[PDB]
Amino acid sequence: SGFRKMAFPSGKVEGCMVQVTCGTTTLNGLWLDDVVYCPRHVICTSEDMLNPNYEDLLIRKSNHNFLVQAGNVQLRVIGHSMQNCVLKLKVDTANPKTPKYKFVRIQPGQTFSVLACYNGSPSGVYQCAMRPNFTIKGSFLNGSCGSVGFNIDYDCVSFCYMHHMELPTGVHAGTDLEGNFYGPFVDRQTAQAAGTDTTITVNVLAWLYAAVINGDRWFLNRFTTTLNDFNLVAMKYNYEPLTQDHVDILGPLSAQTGIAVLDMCASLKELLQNGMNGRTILGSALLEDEFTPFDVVRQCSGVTF
Amino acid sequence: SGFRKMAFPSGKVEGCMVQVTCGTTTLNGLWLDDVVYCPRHVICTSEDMLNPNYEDLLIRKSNHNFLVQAGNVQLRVIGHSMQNCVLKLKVDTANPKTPKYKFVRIQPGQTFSVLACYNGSPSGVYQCAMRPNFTIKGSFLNGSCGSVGFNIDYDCVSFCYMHHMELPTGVHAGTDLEGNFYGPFVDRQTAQAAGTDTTITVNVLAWLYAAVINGDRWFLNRFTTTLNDFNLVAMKYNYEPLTQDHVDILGPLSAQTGIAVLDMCASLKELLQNGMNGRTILGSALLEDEFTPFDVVRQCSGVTF
Repeated sequence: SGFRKMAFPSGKVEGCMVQVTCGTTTLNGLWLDDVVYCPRHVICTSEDMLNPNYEDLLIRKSNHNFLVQAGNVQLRVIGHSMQNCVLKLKVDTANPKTPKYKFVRIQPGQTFSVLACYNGSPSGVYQCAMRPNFTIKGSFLNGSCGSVGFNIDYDCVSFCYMHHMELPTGVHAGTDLEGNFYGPFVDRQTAQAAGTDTTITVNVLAWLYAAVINGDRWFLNRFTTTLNDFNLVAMKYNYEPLTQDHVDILGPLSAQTGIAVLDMCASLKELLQNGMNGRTILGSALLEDEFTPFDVVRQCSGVTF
Repeated sequence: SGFRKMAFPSGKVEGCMVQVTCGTTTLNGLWLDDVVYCPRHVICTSEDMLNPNYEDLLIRKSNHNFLVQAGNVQLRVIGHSMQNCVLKLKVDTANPKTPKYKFVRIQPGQTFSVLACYNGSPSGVYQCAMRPNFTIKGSFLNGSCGSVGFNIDYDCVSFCYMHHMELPTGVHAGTDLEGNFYGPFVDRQTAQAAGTDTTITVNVLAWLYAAVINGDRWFLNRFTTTLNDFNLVAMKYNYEPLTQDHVDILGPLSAQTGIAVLDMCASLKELLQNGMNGRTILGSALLEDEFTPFDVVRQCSGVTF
């Protein structure tokens, strides 16, 4: 037993990370088949980033302006195109390590693993949630752009995030692998507002189930609540409202623990209104919202890949 | 920027994970060159675990009683031997994916990445610290034995941990790769006392440095204290004593932030005596002690592998 914030094994993605250099800018790209995906602002100088006209900038580049490095072998760029905010550099070698993969656009509250890379070599791996305001709270230094987030389903890598930028507030923003930003953000170095962030209620509930399964029961009360009363308390504390879809997602955990979803909700209501009063839950003194109901079941069932 | 509990990329270790079956027991093993390393209690039934005679149990086993599977490939066992609490299975083929590697015995307070595996297949990766009492707080379901812990230096994998058991308190215990347990534990299902756990003071200080680097500064006071005065308070709060060695290890963080170690100590003292008063540091309501100073420096410079 035990419950940890855990990332997917990163080996399948490690084999896809290359280094993409355009002029003075070097970041990471994702090499799948004969195409390398990277943030389009690799074509930008630091001055360009203040107000880039990407189409004008890209026209100034030819294929030989892109230095793509996989390990020590240089790949030969034979085509380049822009899809929303990602560049697609067609190369002449298909990545022999290309895993089975999908591009997916995830929802607020869903989680994924980030393989943080620098100069095309993997540096570390950690699990993130897409915040309800479509930022992520990651760890990204200069050169980390192009690092990807992903989930794994046995042997298929679902890529869902490519890192593009750090907002002036230090939170992180990026795109799906079709280059569409998550949230209202643009790849321009300008002040950008992330909306109010909220707590992912369904994730907190799943983690409370994770806690019960691992023996932390103190927060359990025999009270109950209606979905409506809970959401009225939830919204006072900047918790996302809980829906029936969310109740349905939590079904399996309710069934394993014998704790109806709305009973858990009453225990969460109490925690928000009365605080945790110095005790902890799964070693945390705050309510955790970075575990989806699927993550809890997976970790508590031992799913492998 | 940002600061995350970050694990090493696991790809190099993934290629070494195999499934070892003996009789009715299946766990994981580590395939390096032509040797598979696994917990010796692979030869035990559940009832053997209550009081195993490992020498007598192993005498009844032959090479063909050990089924070793690497993916879909069946390895032929051509020799078996027990070293402390690990079985070494000689196989007829060298693992072509063997990284450069070392076997290392880490110190209490050092961190490592765990690649949790089931049936020889990697499940997740997370960062752990060797507690001062030589337990780890992991996530290990039935079948995870033989999962390994490791650090990576560029291209060299330092294997430091192999998982063997969960103590009745829920914490986890294991061995180095020569089969020597960390701590006073044995591979038998009995009540086993772990020492009093304590907080890894040098790691707390490192994490405070990480917080200052990330702009979390509210906890800085302008006080200083002495090493003995700090250690007086540390002992009262079940913190490990701070040594000059630890002060030395914190030097580079002290130099980058302009905050003398004994000044950070005074801040920590005040956090201990006054609590956090419900405030947070780096998104945590507790003092985090699972980042070494090397972890902190590494994450704030972007070392790669």
